[PDB]
Amino acid sequence: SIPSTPSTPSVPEDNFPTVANPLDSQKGNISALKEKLNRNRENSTATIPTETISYNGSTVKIGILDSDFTDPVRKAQLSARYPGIEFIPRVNSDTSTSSHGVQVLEVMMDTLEDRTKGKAKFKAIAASIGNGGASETNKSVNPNVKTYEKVFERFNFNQKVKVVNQSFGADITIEEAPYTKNNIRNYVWAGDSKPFATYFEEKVNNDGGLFVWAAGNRKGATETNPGQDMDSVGMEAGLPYLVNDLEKGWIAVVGIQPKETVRVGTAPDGTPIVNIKPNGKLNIHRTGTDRLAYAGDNAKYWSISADDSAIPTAGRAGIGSSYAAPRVSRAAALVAEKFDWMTADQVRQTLFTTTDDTELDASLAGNANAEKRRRVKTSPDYKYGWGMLNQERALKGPGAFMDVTKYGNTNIFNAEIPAGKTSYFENKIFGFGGLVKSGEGTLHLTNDNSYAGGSVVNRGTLEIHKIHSSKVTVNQAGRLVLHPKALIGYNEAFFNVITTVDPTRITTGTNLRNKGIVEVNGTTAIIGGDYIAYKGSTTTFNNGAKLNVLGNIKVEDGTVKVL
Repeated sequence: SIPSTPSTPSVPEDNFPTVANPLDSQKGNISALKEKLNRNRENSTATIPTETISYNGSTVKIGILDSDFTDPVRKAQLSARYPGIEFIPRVNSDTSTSSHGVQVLEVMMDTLEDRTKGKAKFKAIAASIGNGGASETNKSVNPNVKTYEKVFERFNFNQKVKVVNQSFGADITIEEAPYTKNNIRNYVWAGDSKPFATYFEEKVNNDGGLFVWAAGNRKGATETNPGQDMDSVGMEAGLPYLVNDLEKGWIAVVGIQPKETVRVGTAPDGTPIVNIKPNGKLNIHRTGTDRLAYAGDNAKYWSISADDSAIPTAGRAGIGSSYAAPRVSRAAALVAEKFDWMTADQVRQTLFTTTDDTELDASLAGNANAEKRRRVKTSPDYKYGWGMLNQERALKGPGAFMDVTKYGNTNIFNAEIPAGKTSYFENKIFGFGGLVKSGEGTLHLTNDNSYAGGSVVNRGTLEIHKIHSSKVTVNQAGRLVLHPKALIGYNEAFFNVITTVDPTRITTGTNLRNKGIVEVNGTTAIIGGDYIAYKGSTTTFNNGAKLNVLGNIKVEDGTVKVL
């Protein structure tokens, strides 16, 4: 072990010789030059690629622990409805007749109203922990590590992120739970020898476990009493508060309404019947004693909202955070499948940074407004967490590079993509943070991005198709491909997404540093700053390609091959 000296502040690039810039004659009017370059860029006919293929879950498994999946009739129905479903035999003598588990599973599988099939094709690992006996209205559960161990055995070792749904939890908020950070790891569920907190730490830290929990409904509700407001997540949903290293593999799920409803009856079962409120708001909590749990001011960092409705049968539908959690579990499993190189934490960030905003005017409904509904905020809130889940947007990859956590720092997104894999990030990505591309595979940024922390290409390929607001650095083993509409250096605030291109906002100090490979296509790509090529670097122009550098072109020495 030998100490290192810190590097003296110097910027050697200040001494790099410059290369003649063809645009130099036009630089007397920088505004006009920006305008012309941008016009040419916008009129380019280059196409923007998209990933069109989806496996729809078919290549992965997903866990669920709920009331009961052991009834032989039910099993046969579920086996037919969801090909490849696996059932875990009970680990103890508990029994349950509650259909809560099945109702949660239906949502998780994206089941059609007619119950013929699910749109999601992942293989559920369905475990039974209900203990309410012969009473079917009794939803009580008895979780244990023994069951979890059996669930995790069914996951393929090669499945990097392993999503598990938990639509159950304590009738107590995390902050009110009678435990401390010093004693939380002393508690064992009945029958276990391993404390649950310790178990969950192992799963999250070593096994890519991603645990999705219903945030909670009401406090102290009974069959006849709607109980009180629950103003923070339940104990298990909020466990990272007491065990910080769980956060990276934890999501609490607040139940909300896609569209504001009004109560219009109760089925013989006790099940609600509601109507769409005329001109109702979008993505909003319920009113009065119908209102479900808030995330609260701590857990909001690992919280997200989703639709709180079960799959309707004959116009009646159960309501609860129990039905919101499985939607998040499903979206997480699908995102993990598509971006199978992501860590569990990167999947959480993907979901959190692609949500829709909450309590929106009814006029924002409809497909034409899908992007207008996007939440663009750099922090979560105590009611909704990171906002309303959007599975479709999540599947196009992260929507912000920034810290999304209470206890960590996810400012830098470390995209490690292996050889033979290509991924497309197709959303507009905002945020204070930035991107580090590693592994031998390829990442495309296909949209107008406003994140401020820059991109570093350490290995494999990064491809830029449109605006990249902040600086870009290609290191020695990295490769950057610039497409005709690429623009590096654009003055957008880190907390906004780009919604109009204004040429006046093209910068003159945002630099592209190349110590590896830069490949240029078209004649219209722009660097709003300097192009700096270092010893050992390659600059390749495909078929007469040109790069428009608004700053200076610099080379480390005469050995560098650029133009």
